[PDB]
Amino acid sequence: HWGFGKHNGPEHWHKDFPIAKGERQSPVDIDTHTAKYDPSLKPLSVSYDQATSLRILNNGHAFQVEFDDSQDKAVLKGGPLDGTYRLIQFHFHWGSHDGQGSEHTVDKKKYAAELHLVHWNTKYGDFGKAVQQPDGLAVLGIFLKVGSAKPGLQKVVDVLDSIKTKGKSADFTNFDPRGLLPESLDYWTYPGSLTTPPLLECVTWIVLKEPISVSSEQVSKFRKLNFNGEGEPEEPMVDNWRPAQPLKNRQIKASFK
Ligand SMILES: [Cl-]
Ligand SMILES: [Zn+2]
Repeated sequence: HWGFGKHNGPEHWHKDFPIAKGERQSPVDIDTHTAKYDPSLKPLSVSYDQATSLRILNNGHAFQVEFDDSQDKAVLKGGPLDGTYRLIQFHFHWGSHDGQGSEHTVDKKKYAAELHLVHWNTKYGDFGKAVQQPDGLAVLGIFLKVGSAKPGLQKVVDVLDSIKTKGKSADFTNFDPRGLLPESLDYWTYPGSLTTPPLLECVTWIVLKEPISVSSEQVSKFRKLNFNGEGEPEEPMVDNWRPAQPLKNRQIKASFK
């Protein structure tokens, strides 16, 4: 029942998901002057060489690329994390125009879109068990801003026409998510939550300081997706981002100065 409409959007989610008003909700605004640089925080370790993509799906609020998470070398570790996290999927959030769309903000600045690479902690055996624990998931977030085209994104954007409506899926093998990473792995990190229902507080967030550049045409293809199923009345898929939530009693740390 939840969505991004006026009557079922993020302001309403707390009615079915009371955790929406909890102590560790995401996304948040990152205040770059108050983020505390921790020089002990280690480098991220992103090993995607063996990442095995499967399919891409329009799920009615976004599109999602799924991975074979039995590949045990397809791993996020290091940085702020204990143990190993397996890549399961990635997806984006975007706006009705270039001037908004990201979920995290930086000094209140909104980016055109935000990529989320979602990984689960192998110590919990599978994703469903993981989301019930405070250290169950690690999500790597990457801002997109408009400029030069990102070559590694092109296979994703070109396939969207074939999954315009809810439920539509397409084989999506041999996609390398390394083509979506910026040069720098400098990041901010904090404990938070899923940003769609069920909004479980099970995520170590790792948000990269450096945005990737994508072309105007590239992000505009995102907005040609539709929330609706085929036959139903066209509802373009835009503004599928949850806004900043109260920081409450948490500290955002930075891996850099
Ligand atoms: Cl394009
Ligand atoms: Zn997300």
